[PDB]
Amino acid sequence: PSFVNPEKCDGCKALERTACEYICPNDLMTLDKEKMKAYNREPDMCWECYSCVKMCPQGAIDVRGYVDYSPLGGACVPMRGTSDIMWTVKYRNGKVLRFKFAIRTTPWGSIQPFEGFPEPTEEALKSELLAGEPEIIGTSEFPQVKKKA
Amino acid sequence: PSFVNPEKCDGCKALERTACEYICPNDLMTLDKEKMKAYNREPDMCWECYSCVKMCPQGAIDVRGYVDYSPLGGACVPMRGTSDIMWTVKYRNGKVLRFKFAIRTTPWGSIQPFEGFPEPTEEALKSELLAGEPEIIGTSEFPQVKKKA
Amino acid sequence: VYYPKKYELYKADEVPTEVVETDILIIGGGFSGCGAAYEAAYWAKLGGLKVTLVEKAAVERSGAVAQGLSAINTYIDLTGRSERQNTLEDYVRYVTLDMMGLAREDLVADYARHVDGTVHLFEKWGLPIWKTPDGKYVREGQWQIMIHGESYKPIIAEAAKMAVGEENIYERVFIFELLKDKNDPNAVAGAVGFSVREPKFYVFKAKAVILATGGATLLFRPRSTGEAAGRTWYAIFDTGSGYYMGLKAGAMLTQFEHRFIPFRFKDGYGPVGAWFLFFKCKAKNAYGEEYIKTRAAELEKYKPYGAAQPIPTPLRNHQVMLEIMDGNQPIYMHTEEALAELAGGDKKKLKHIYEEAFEDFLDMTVSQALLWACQNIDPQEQPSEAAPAEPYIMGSHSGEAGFWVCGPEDLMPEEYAKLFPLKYNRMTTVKGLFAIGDCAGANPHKFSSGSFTEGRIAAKAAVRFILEQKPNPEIDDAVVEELKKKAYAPMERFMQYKDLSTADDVNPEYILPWQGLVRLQKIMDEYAAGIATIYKTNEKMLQRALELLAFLKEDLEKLAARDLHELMRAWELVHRVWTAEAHVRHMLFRKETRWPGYYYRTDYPELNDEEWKCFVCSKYDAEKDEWTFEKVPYVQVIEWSF
Amino acid sequence: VYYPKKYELYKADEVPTEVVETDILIIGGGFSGCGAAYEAAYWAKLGGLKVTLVEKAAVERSGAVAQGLSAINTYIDLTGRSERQNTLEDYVRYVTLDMMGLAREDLVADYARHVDGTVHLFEKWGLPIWKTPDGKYVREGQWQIMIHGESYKPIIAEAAKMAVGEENIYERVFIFELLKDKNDPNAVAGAVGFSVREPKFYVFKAKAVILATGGATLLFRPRSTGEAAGRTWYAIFDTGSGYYMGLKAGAMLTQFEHRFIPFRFKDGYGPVGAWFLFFKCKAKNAYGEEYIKTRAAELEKYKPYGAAQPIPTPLRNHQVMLEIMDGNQPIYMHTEEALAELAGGDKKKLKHIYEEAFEDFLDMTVSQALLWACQNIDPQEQPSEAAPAEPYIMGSHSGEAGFWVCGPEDLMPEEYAKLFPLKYNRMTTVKGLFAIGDCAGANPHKFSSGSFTEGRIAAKAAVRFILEQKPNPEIDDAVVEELKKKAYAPMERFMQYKDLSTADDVNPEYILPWQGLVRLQKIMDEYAAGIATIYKTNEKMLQRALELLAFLKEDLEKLAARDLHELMRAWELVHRVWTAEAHVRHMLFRKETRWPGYYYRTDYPELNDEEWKCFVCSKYDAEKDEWTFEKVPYVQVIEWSF
Ligand SMILES: Cc1cc2c(cc1C)N(S(=O)(=O)O)[C@@H]1C(=O)NC(=O)N=C1N2C[C@H](O)[C@H](O)[C@H](O)COP(=O)(O)OP(=O)(O)OC[C@H]1O[C@@H](n2cnc3c(N)ncnc32)[C@H](O)[C@@H]1O
Ligand SMILES: Cc1cc2c(cc1C)N(S(=O)(=O)O)[C@@H]1C(=O)NC(=O)N=C1N2C[C@H](O)[C@H](O)[C@H](O)COP(=O)(O)OP(=O)(O)OC[C@H]1O[C@@H](n2cnc3c(N)ncnc32)[C@H](O)[C@@H]1O
Ligand SMILES: Nc1ncnc2c1ncn2C1O[C@H](COP(=O)(O)O)[C@@H](O)[C@H]1O
Ligand SMILES: Nc1ncnc2c1ncn2[C@H]1O[C@H](COP(=O)(O)O)[C@@H](O)[C@H]1O
Ligand SMILES: Nc1ncnc2c1ncn2[C@H]1O[C@H](COP(=O)(O)O)[C@@H](O)[C@H]1O
Ligand code: SF4
Ligand code: SF4
Ligand code: SF4
Ligand code: SF4
Ligand code: NA
Repeated sequence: PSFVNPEKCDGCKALERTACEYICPNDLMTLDKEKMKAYNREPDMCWECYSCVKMCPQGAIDVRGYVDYSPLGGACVPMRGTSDIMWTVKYRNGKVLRFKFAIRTTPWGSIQPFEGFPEPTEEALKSELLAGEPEIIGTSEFPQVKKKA
Repeated sequence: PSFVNPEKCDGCKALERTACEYICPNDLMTLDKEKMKAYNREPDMCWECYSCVKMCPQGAIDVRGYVDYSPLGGACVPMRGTSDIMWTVKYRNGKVLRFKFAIRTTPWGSIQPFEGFPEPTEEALKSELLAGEPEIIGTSEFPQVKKKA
Repeated sequence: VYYPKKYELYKADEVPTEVVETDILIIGGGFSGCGAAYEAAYWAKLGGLKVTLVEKAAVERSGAVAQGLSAINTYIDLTGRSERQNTLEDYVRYVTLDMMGLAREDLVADYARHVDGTVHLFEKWGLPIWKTPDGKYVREGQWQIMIHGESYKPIIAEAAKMAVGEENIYERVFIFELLKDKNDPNAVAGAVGFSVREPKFYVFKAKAVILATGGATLLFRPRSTGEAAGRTWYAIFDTGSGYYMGLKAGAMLTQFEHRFIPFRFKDGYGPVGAWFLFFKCKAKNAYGEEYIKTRAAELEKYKPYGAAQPIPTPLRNHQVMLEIMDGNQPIYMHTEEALAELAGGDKKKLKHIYEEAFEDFLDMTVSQALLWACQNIDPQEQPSEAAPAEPYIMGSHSGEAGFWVCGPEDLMPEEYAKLFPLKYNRMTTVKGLFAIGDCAGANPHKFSSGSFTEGRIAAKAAVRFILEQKPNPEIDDAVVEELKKKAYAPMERFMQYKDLSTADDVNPEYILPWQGLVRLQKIMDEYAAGIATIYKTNEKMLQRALELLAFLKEDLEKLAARDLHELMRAWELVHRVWTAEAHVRHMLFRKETRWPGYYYRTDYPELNDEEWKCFVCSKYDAEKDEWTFEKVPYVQVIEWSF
Repeated sequence: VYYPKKYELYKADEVPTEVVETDILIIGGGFSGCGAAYEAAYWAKLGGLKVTLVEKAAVERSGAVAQGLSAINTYIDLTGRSERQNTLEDYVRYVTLDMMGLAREDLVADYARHVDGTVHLFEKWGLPIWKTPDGKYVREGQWQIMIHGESYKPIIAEAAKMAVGEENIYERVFIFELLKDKNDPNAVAGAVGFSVREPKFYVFKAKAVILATGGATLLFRPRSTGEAAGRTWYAIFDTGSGYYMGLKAGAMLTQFEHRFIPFRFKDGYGPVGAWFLFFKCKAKNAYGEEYIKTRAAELEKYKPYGAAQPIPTPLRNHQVMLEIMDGNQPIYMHTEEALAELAGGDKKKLKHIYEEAFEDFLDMTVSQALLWACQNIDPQEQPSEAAPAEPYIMGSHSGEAGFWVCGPEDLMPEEYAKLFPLKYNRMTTVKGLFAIGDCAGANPHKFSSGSFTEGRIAAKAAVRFILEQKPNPEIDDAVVEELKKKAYAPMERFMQYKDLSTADDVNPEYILPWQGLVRLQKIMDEYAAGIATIYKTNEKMLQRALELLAFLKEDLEKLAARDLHELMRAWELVHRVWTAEAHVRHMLFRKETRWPGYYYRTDYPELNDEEWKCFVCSKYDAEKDEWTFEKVPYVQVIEWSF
């Protein structure tokens, strides 16, 4: 499960919102108003999805594998950018692996949902065609499927 | 697991020792110096042996069946005396059963460990006889067992 | 287990209600939900309709694709953009045979003819798809393509947000029950929920509601019960909310007995699809035996399913179940031999596929890479153990449990239209209520692309429904008030009975969410064909499961919660309990074993195509508290032959 | 899971040491330990010897008999005080046959000839024994007698306290390691422990040490993993402490592969002995079949064991397992039919046996009565489900795992005396170190009376040993200081690394006791023939278990503790891990399946009397970190025939 490093967490107090609290799909990350530092409120409900880890601007969050089956010592640390993500995998025995994968080919926030699509019409609303079809499918005509005689 | 009723618990008034904390075979019962009331510190390690329940002079301890398999509503309440013990079993459906069983045929603290036994001797130390034997066994002589031919 | 740092308690009467009026309400901002938001925004303009998306977490990473995915499992390729083109008829046949003969082909063919357009949009939006030197999408197996999908959900979330608008997206709001038309017991009128960030009760009034909550996980005890109780293969975030609210409203369920048992890397539950299909990895028992071959004979009895290619998923599971029953584990995925054989002695080639192997996990289930790191397992040197996980209830993957939904006018046969008052694509039997993704049953193998696509289909149909029928349901304020009281009841119960014990979590008058969940998992694990009995069950066990679930349902009325987080956990439990009951009743009804490998009814061990080649549909009547079942014979809709 | 209310931390150097010098040190104040304290006090006077009893909890209720017991399972009756007289030869035969041919008959015959005297003393001390109108002890089965034993432990505790004196009983002191004679590498010199009520380190210097810590539970994942993880059938208070310290000292273990799987009422694990033997209750599968009948033929292959009366317990379990694998659960104890049959229409008779039925539970496992109450199960109306629990390791009950100990000079054959440097009754291969109750292996079926009795036997032998050999062990102060540091290391590690995380229980540099325990349970459950695989295992699984246990053992060096309670929990975990390793290594060594029903080696499925009718004994050498195994052929010591 995820855990927060006290030395690196600043409670996002210099930001408009708390990143980890905002991103967690299972509502596990929250702030200890006392320390003004985050913590995983229910680790046994952590999916180890690493969303909080990737979005913490201070890189204060890491993941310690579930105790049920994880010997101590292993770690996967991501450094997510805008077009790619870097990963460092550290083995219990000290071995270190480094990888880098692409994550997006376009700028963030650049999607134009219906770019190139014609306006919807009442007539079109009655057909089987979805927005952009049939051309977004790659065919000039709507794909046909043979019904059993 | 066991749980303490705050309304009846007096943190063991002025007595010399905390009954529940003293008796628990798994070291679960302890005192909250703040509230001056007891609580089970690790319920998933409770064997539901009812030792604490029986020894609480205020009857401030009860047992709520493990949540893994227990629907709410059932209870077994003991009232342990000196020669017998009474039990009241209440079902989730309202059914109430009452029993009473003997627990001892002699006064408490009346055991004389070697009553009527002869004094031990260096010679007897070398035999197979235990304290009180062969008399306490009830046989006409120390029990013999046939060795395999 | 949950131990809140401090209390966050509220009484229903002190919580403010926020009323939101909209035309189309989409519950769940995951892949299917984002697809619905995206498509609805396009057509809504025709009537100036308002579209609202409500999500319990944050759309950017919510749902099954939180970690990203390493492939898009459904891409037909009708023009040759990938390494392998396919036809729609071949796809429909593939899905029906994998389902052991039972699938709503009108629904499957429908999403399949639309799915490629969705994939193409995904790439246009920035999703990096693996490509060959010639520029073709890299195929994993016959129907999937590899992707660099770490940001798969964020990209789709951006598209949905740009389409519907941020002011129409409500996050950190948990929907727990639907609202029905005060003047029509079979029409939806909205839904109710509560914030998990502040004291606020939500009342959504809508003309059409689309259930996109994902499936249900954690109904069954997992293979790890401590911290790793959270390591479920499927999304732990999906707890059968859609199933619960829809079934309570009277929407009919279908194939709810058809769970999905995934065979994955042991403990971490990493994916095997790429390893089997792309890396050509072999699975062997503890004695180096390739059971897909040594257990081939056992599949001959299934006709024609046992001779299908690929072998139907449940039958693949059946072969490994036989090995487990014989006690031949560990079962290994020989990644070391797969990489060596693929590289062919070329060290540079080895390094490349090695990086691809790790990306397969780092882009989708990091825990598996973390497991390897903690256990010093180097995939190029030693194999990894694999095992089937516990059951999951969902309709988007290899399982088809979900609501009985209407199909398109041009494909749905009259045989399948009988139970729908209104014939709109993906609408349930409850008027105005749609179901998509995991929530739509009888049309599996949708996965990411297919779920987003089904959402698009339902969304357009919802706009068409509103403009054509001009729905105008009225919510019942008396019911809303009763639901508001129930919503926060757990908090009020905690406050009312906490003083009975010196320990908050050991009380005789209430159970906390984690306590009720442990109980549910044990019941299902032991009586409903869970891991405890190697997925076997019978009439007696199922009947006992219903008795125990009855005790638990009654105790749900005595649930307690200490903060908003736990209040959500409380309702997530309620949702799972009813989902579990529906699953048990469906398994009890079907007197055959059609999906050995998923579950076995030891009292009816054979597959019965004479009397059970039908969809099992049920309806729960809340007013009478009665369940009714009926069999709908399968009919082949699309042209194909074995 | 454990969440301390507040910290209770101490550094080794801040903790005061209390040195206690004694002659005989008894570790564990349960039934065997109390028997040792009682008997030792009697003979100790011959040399003015000091006898010390150390217990981690409170002797009044500590151990397996905390709730009391409903019967005394071992009473031969050589005179006719009960409803049925028996012979010693028949008893020895009974035990060896139950062990499927392997039992140290010299040890069994020895406690058997002494046990009746112990029982007679128990009655003299106030234990109420069920009596017939004629004044005879009421028999349960052939070897047991019914008792009103709610206060069974308190009564025995009083006897021990009266015998040795309260000033010689140390309570709330957890012993974690033995001390050896720095004059002699194979001789004991005492032991070390710590208080769980205050910061105090204990150093016990002794001439003889008797291990009476009870067996080991919670090594395997239970059938309930939430709060009910605490509902272990056997004593949750016993965690293999004696096994750990003795094996570390170099004392040889025997039959450690022989675990016990109890078939009991499901979930609550209430007793079945009285129901089967006294109430004549039948156990039937879900279809009403009495499987001891339908599965009788399957025991024919186990001649002559399978044709023995009573049928060996493991074979009874085997019949149950066959039913479970065939999917014929639930298995029911038909208490309703038993009560009706026994009462014969006599309402007053029914009331009487009904009270007896409830006493059987209220005098020993209240949880079962509580379970009935919570689930509305009235035994006179409906049956109860039964099932086998997870494995437990002990030597006093139906399991015979424990230390290889010397027998009496008049019964022990030369074949069994070879490994003992000194021939003293119940002494281990380590000079001055004795083992009793659960800690003494190869002589099971001792139960309460027999365990107390074995303690008496070892105690006299210890006094004889001291007066004859006149030992004068010297403890190594250097080792003692090392152990003191180790004792509180977990607390110091917690203080040193807790700042790495905002959560005390999610840290990368340490594991808490409950976390290490969940891990141990998962490993044993999945690879060491736990419930997960219906008690099946093989060479590969066992080898993988050793690999995982190795990782865990290394991680024990990074254990953390937040208070004294958790520090005890930390060491209880350490004790369990080593006990688990020993168990796995023993199961790996014996290449046969002698006790189907307890465990199955799928790679060696048959019982092998040609090559394995021997005791498997092992020794762990701490210095070299090596395990050595030896086979000691079984020889029939007492005269009897099948
Ligand atoms: C969990 C998981 C899933 C898959 C895979 C690996 C793993 C580890 N890999 S492979 O291994 O198979 O191969 C895949 C792969 O590589 N390629 C692919 O295409 N699909 C894969 N899936 C499948 C897809 O992910 C799946 O088909 C789709 O995501 C299903 O879409 P949907 O049915 O929409 O479910 P969702 O989880 O995305 O979203 C549900 C939303 O509902 C929210 N929610 C839930 N209940 C709520 C409440 N009551 N009120 C408010 N909102 C409330 C959720 O928060 C989420 O946002
Ligand atoms: C748990 C259990 C056990 C039985 C039964 C039901 C149940 C639910 N039932 S039937 O239904 O199955 O049949 C029985 C029955 O009716 N009749 C009968 O005679 N015996 C039955 N047993 C068996 C007996 O109880 C058993 O044979 C004896 O108690 C064994 O005696 P011993 O081996 O001495 O174990 P113990 O548990 O009594 O005592 C051990 C002591 O050691 C302590 N201890 C442990 N580790 C220590 C450490 N490191 N430092 C200091 N002290 C440290 C314990 O705290 C305890 O005080
Ligand atoms: N052995 C196999 N043969 C054919 N298809 C498979 C096999 N294993 C997995 N698939 C699948 O490929 C995809 C990814 O598999 P998985 O990750 O196991 O969910 C799904 O589309 C499955 O149908
Ligand atoms: N069917 C049986 N036949 C003979 N002895 C039994 C049977 N069932 C249990 N016992 C036992 O009776 C005692 C109590 O049973 P149990 O509660 O099963 O431990 C032990 O002494 C066992 O040997
Ligand atoms: N562990 C067990 N599981 C099922 N039946 C058992 C077990 N131990 C003993 N029995 C048997 O105990 C009784 C012995 O029967 P019998 O030999 O006919 O005297 C029957 O009531 C069986 O149920
Ligand atoms: S996102 Fe990082 S810095 Fe911000 S509160 Fe969370 S852990 Fe602390
Ligand atoms: S790893 Fe995922 S599930 Fe766990 S806390 Fe972080 S965001 Fe939440
Ligand atoms: S023995 Fe009873 S009164 Fe005394 S502290 Fe414990 S619970 Fe409270
Ligand atoms: S019931 Fe027994 S184990 Fe549980 S807290 Fe009380 S005395 Fe301790
Ligand atoms: Na495939």
